[PDB]
Amino acid sequence: MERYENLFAQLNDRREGAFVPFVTLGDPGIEQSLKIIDTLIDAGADALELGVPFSDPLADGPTIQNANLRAFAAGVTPAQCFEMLALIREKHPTIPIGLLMYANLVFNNGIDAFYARCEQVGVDSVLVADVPVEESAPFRQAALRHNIAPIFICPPNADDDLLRQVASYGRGYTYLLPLHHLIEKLKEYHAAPALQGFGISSPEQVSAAVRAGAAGAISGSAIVKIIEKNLASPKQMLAELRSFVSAMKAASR
Amino acid sequence: MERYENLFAQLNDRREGAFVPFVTLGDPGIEQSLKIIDTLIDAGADALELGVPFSDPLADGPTIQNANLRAFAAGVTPAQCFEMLALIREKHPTIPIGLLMYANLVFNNGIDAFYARCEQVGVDSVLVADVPVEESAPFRQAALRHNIAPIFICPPNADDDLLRQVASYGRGYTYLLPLHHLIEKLKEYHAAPALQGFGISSPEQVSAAVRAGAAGAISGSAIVKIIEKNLASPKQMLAELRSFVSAMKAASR
Amino acid sequence: TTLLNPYFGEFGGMYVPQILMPALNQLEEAFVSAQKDPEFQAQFADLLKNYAGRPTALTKCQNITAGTRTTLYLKREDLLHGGAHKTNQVLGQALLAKRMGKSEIIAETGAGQHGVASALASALLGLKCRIYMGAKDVERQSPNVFRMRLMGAEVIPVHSGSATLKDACNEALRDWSGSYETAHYMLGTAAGPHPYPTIVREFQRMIGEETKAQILDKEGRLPDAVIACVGGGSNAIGMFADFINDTSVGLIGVEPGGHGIETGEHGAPLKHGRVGIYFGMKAPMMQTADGQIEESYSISAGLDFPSVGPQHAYLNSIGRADYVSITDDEALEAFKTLCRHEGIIPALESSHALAHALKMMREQPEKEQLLVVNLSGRGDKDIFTVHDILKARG
Amino acid sequence: TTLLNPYFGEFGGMYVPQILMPALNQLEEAFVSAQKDPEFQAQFADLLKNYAGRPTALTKCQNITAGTRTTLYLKREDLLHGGAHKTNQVLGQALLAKRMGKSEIIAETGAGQHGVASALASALLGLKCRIYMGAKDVERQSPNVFRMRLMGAEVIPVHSGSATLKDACNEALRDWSGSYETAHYMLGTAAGPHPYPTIVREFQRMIGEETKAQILDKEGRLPDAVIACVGGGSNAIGMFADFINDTSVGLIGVEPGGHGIETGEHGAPLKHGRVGIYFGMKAPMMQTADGQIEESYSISAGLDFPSVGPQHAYLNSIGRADYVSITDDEALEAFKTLCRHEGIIPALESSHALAHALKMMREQPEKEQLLVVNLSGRGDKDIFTVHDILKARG
Ligand SMILES: Cc1ncc(COP(=O)(O)O)c(CN[C@@H](CO)C(=O)O)c1O
Ligand SMILES: Cc1ncc(COP(=O)(O)O)c(CN[C@@H](CO)C(=O)O)c1O
Ligand code: NA
Ligand code: NA
Repeated sequence: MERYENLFAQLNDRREGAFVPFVTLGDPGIEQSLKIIDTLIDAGADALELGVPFSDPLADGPTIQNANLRAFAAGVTPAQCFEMLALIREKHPTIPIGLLMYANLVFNNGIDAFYARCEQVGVDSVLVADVPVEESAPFRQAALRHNIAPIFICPPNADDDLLRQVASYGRGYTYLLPLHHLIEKLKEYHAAPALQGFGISSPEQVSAAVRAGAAGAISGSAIVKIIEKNLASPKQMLAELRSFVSAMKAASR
Repeated sequence: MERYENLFAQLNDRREGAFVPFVTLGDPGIEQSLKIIDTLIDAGADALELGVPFSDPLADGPTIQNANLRAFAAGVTPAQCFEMLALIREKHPTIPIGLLMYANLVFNNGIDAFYARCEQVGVDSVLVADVPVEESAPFRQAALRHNIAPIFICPPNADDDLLRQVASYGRGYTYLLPLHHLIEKLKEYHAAPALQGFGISSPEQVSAAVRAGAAGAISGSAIVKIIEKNLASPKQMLAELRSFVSAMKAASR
Repeated sequence: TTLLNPYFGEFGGMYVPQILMPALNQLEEAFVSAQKDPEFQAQFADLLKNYAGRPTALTKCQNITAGTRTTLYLKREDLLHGGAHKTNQVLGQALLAKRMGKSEIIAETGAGQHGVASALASALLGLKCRIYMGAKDVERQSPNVFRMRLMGAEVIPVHSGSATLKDACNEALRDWSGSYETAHYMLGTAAGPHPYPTIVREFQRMIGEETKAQILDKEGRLPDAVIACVGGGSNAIGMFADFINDTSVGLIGVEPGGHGIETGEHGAPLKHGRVGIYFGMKAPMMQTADGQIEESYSISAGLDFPSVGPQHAYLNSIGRADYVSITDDEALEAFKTLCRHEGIIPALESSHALAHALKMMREQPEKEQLLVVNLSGRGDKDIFTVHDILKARG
Repeated sequence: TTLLNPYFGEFGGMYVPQILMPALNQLEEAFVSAQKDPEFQAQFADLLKNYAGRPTALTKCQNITAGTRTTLYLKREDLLHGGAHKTNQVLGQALLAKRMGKSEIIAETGAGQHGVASALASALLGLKCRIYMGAKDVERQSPNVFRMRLMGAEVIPVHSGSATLKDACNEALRDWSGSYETAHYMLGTAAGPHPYPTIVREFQRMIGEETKAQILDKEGRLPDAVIACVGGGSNAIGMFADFINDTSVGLIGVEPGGHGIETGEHGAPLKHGRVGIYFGMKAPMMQTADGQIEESYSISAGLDFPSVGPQHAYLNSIGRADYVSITDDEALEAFKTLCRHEGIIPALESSHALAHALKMMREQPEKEQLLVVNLSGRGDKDIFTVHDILKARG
């Protein structure tokens, strides 16, 4: 949690938006994944959202689905993903790191134990993609006991009752998926700062989201397509990532 | 009809039984069939029963079934069978010639017309294998109008009512299929003289049938097996036929 | 003599070798006795209801008749145990065999449906069942052959003659002639020597009896016509029998026209063959000019009996029923149509009856008419056949 | 909140992404409304009776129990239109989709039976139906795929993950998330997020309701136990629901034990898996130690759902139902036994339930017991499979 508060307060003083790329841990293998992540941060990522591979990602589109299959081809498991997060944190102490998890991997060895393991490796937030606010109480409580922000998606089909619960239960940031209005209500209910998600794959959409009142943007799959296209040349992959991220970050300024 | 009366009266004066072989017309082809028939008469056949090939001989065992298939492989039709009978009669004026017919071939172009065609070529009798006495009236009447003997089978499961109808309706000979008793009742009801049929394939059964009171014996398929075995050598076939028939005929003396 | 008339006008009779007469007479006496025995009737009813699944539904097909003034019900013999109407009369005939104290059953089959019915009835009722089937038909009905055998029946291929249904028919009669003392010959259609055309009708007539009850309940009056396919004639005589004395109700039997009557490759002897004497009866048959019996051709394997039951020949002769034909392509079109608009996949045999009802509707779409088609079987068994054709044409 | 409880004890729930919440809430409100609407109930009843062929027979199997004191009835869901119980709830769910004004249906299927049920219901009721199925399962279910398509349904293979049922399940949820405004997701078993475990039960409960009526009529008392296979849990919750408050009647669910529980190659998560959260519910699942979801193995393709409905998990937890497993070879033996002694060929899914009843009888042949097995489907579809095995062993 704290790292988000620090980050947004810093971006607000520079009147800048956050740019937050998503990638699957371990895709296309551990060593190359560590390097992609380092590159996204060197290029200007303000925070990261990191996928843990799960067999049945019923909430992901094809790009991400393929990212998981590459990660599983590499033998990656959640216990390896947590070694990777510990390493990434020991390299970059302030960048907030978010996980995008499926509920079974959080529930598996005990929900409080999952959030205790997050806290020990230095994760700041977790979005459980298949737990709606209705089912979230044990997840949010355990998250809070271990100082981890539980993130919720605020869907376009959201109504008032939902906006109030997402504002009350969420911390760190609200994952936003009448744009200008949703934002105004979230602000009115003092929700965690909104990141516009989905669809974000060019600079002009980053500027647009900040203009609308969001605190920033998250690019849910564009980084992943860059990986997929460049599998044959790891050096060209890093180059285009860096290029893509510097341009999106520039747009948030 | 007349040729049977003449024959049995002649055999009774020599205190002899009739021996009557069965063959399929045209098996295994027309020319070889004409020659098999000539051989059976030269060897001592007292009368002949001749099969016309029909597609669905639901009253014949396998040996005869195969005889039909050979005849059909040769292209034989009922109209060819009737040319063959005319030829056979112009060669042998006194030997009674019986046909073993299926009802559809008799009914096809009109039942009275079939029996008029028999009469013109010189056939003496016809056994329709799938017309029981119950259904026989149009067959027997047409047969009688053209001086052809209608022959009936007297089955082993026969009862008194049947023995009386076979005795009243049959002419020429009764096809017999408590042996000594059946014969006595047939004689008592003045039926046409009885030929023992079925199973007859060695000399001692010929002597046995005459001993029991029958007028003779018919060999329903043994001649046909001799053909089937000798298809590769027509000359060996004639030789064994002659041999077989002379021995069966000898037994009837 | 016999207790019941063996003729329907000039057709029918008992044209079998003398040695099988007593078997027929025995069967007819058993049957006449069974029909007056309340206990037999109650045991038959119990098996139809609790084992076979009677009464079957009468289903109204509204999407297929949209925009016409035809209302069409389909009599659902496809939902009986075993997937066809054949099951009804096998149960009745197996119970008769028991009544006569027999312990074996002999059956003939072409497409394999009646073979499977006879092997299921014999498994249930404890009879030892052997089944004859043309080698050519065994060859193309492996799934049916294996079901028969899982059910305990001995399947005997018949390689004589054409190696098809008529040859199995002769072999079965051959066998019965020598075993009728402990075996019953369970004929599969309303044809063959008396008493079989009568027995089979009477054991299929619940079809029409149920249809009358159910159409009066749902529409308050009788149908304008009832329509059924005719291969040997059993499903159709079972739908028409309880309507014969209802003079307003039209009876239409449909024979397979194959590639087209003009081609000669069809299976429609009632209207396009010639009377002959075979399979123990006098009736219309597929035969050559010289009187050899020939095969019936159809895209449907079950409409392969090369003659037709005598009672059909008779009801056509006196004009109480009308018989028509439907070709392979018309049947295939009706098969596709029912699947996509009603969600029922029909046997291709029954698709001939449907195709004729569809022609009645489409040819005269503002004529008001209430039609019932007998859906004699389900068409799961025909999917490969339809797949391949659809594949050979795109 | 919700109108009905989404939990059966700790199991069940609505674990889906937030964007599908409104779809679920909508479905639940429609359902609660339908259940109080006499008109909806009458239209459902009419389709079950006149289209699907309810009520199904309850058949007593006397030859199989000979020489024991077990009386066994089989509930004949194999005689419903379509050959399985799946047809019941598709009709109910299609009628609900119409009620909510939807015009498309999304379905998932594994063995293909629920796919065929959904494509037949959608052909009859005029809905446009697309069906997801694992590529590996499409590959081994060509006859089922082609029936779906003859019926007008679009079949979409799913190549992600294991290319089997669970992957089709995810794809179907993915699609609905973006189309629930005009499409209903017709889930095929009593599992998934609330309200589906409730809806499916309530649309299958005529099974048990009919069985109670029919066993009281024929035996004058309730069964000692009712026995059904459990793949996702629908046929079994449909047989058990109307008995849950009849405390003397035992409820036994049978999961596939595959090659043997010890091998690990089975499909029995209720008793041998571990609770997890997937497919929108908390329930026992086949999963690795680290929480990846795995496939269920069985010789029967339809017992492949790798978890089980929450209401089963709950009735096991409080001891009202007992759950057991049966291996492939035991199921195959029961399949052979029914064919040869009763003349019914059962689905290999239902052969697991029969094999357990057969073990109850044979293990204790002088115990007097009245048992009903739910025969969930017919096994025409399994003949090739059984043929090949029987061929690989002689
Ligand atoms: C579904 C279905 N509908 C109709 C028929 C035609 O027979 P019927 O005219 O006697 O009704 C058949 C016949 N099938 C026979 C002849 O091949 C058999 O031995 O299976 C059928 O299987
Ligand atoms: C005859 C039959 N009996 C039982 C079952 C098991 O499902 P249930 O436990 O939901 O009853 C199935 C399931 N079949 C499913 C899962 O593969 C389908 O998509 O077809 C079945 O087909
Ligand atoms: Na015919
Ligand atoms: Na399961």
